Amino acid sequence: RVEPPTALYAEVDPRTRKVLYAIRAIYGADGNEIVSATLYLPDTTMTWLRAEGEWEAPTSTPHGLEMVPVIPISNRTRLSDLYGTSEISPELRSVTD
Amino acid sequence: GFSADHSQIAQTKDTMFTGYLDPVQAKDYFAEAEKTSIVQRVAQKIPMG
Amino acid sequence: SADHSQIAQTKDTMFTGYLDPVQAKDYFAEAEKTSIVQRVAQKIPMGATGIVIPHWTGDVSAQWIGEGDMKPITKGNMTKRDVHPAKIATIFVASAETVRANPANYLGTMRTKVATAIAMAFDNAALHGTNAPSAFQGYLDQSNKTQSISPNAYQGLGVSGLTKLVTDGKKWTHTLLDDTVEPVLNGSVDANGRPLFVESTYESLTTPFREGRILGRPTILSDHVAEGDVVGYAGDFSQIIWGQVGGLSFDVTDQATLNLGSQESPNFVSLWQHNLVAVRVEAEYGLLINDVNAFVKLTFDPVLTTYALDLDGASAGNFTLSLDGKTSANIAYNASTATVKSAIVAIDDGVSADDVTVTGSAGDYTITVPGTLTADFSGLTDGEGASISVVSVG
Repeated sequence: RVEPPTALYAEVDPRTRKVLYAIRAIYGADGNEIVSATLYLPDTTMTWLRAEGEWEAPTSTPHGLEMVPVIPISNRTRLSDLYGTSEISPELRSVTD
Repeated sequence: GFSADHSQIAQTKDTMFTGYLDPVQAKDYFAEAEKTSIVQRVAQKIPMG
Repeated sequence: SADHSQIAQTKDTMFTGYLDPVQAKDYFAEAEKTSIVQRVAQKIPMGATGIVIPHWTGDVSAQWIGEGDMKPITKGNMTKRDVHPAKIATIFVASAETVRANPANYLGTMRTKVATAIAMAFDNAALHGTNAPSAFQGYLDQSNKTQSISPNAYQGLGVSGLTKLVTDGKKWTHTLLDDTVEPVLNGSVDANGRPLFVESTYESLTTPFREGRILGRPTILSDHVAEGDVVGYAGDFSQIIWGQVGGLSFDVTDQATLNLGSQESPNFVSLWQHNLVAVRVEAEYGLLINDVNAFVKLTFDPVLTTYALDLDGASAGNFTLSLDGKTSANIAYNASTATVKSAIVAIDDGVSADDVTVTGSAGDYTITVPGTLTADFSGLTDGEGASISVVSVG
């Protein structure tokens, strides 16, 4: 499944371009409280519920991969564009306004 | 016993060995568990900006 | 922001004509001064904690014994010293317009110039006391031995000078010479007026100035060893250790704030609010000369040596002096400057009251003498920091 950057975030090792670890944060229907969170590590993935104002004990699952099961799609203007720039370019923003 | 510097005998208490015979550091076996808020348990959290 | 600033840079007068096609390189550029101490001395693995050097000290012993005469008991002994790295630093700062233009590659120039200055600040804190940090142990100017080289360098180094090392049981392993020394090597001649250190047609440089050996010891040159009376050194350069905690480090920003005055007289400026850009520089060094006595200072002509002598406020017992290894009488803990002067001039080697000078007060003396002066405090009975050392002044 694909997830947007408004719900999943991932750290990158700038030495190797490998994803280090990543978090999925489900805001509730209110769009302001995180009602569950999931952490992807290289060895395993684990998840907390956040009903009743504080984290429940995490459920967990291993996956045995050498690497975290998250892959970044990115827009990439250049080789220098290490994290990928928005396609709504600053000149197009300027002529829209 | 003998003086902590005795001329005839080499002892672990002698000032001569003070660089080597240190006590080893260990886990704090008495470490207190962290507190937590009680209000955030009993009060319903309301989503807010 | 100000303009023509005494600390910052703002398209200052330095950069007049920076864009002009008629500007060439500095055809008269002078090569960068390296440290020499970091080239002659043993580099040691070092870290932010500092390091401990252990050393043995015990006079372990055995005795001859007859059959059945029951054997003696003995014990060894050993000791600890430690060295902590000191830290050296600077900042330089420029307008973003200067950083954009980079006139005459000023930024690149400035990085390499401050790198030489940090190396020379270490070097000049080791060969001499100059602004030295508290955590360094010793500097070579303390060494209490001198030698004139000028009339004939061979008699100077290999005979007269080398005597002063071996008499104290110190080795001679290297010699270090300033560029200004060269005329004395060229002028070192036999009685027929032919030079010693060069082959018969006098085509080539004298062998020490090829970095060749003198009497089996290697010779090291430098552009910048000489200061005050002193043109170079000889000694056991195996007695020096030094070390460094990571690379010469540059960090850069425009976000931060600088004080342009002292901590007690602050004059803060935001880098951001004026659009200035600043560079931080740091390095972190340790040094230890294991025995300051194991060197000889080299001078052109002969010179007097000056000593500071302090008795740690001891109010009882008698100390004694020794000059070039010949002992004085014993001297009281509160003797006058005149009483110390006459007790020095009484030494049987031929010292005299026109050469010897003494100044100060009871328990706190400066002495000037034409030799290696030393003192024994073991006959004092009321203090233990009692000490003597060489001192040098402008």
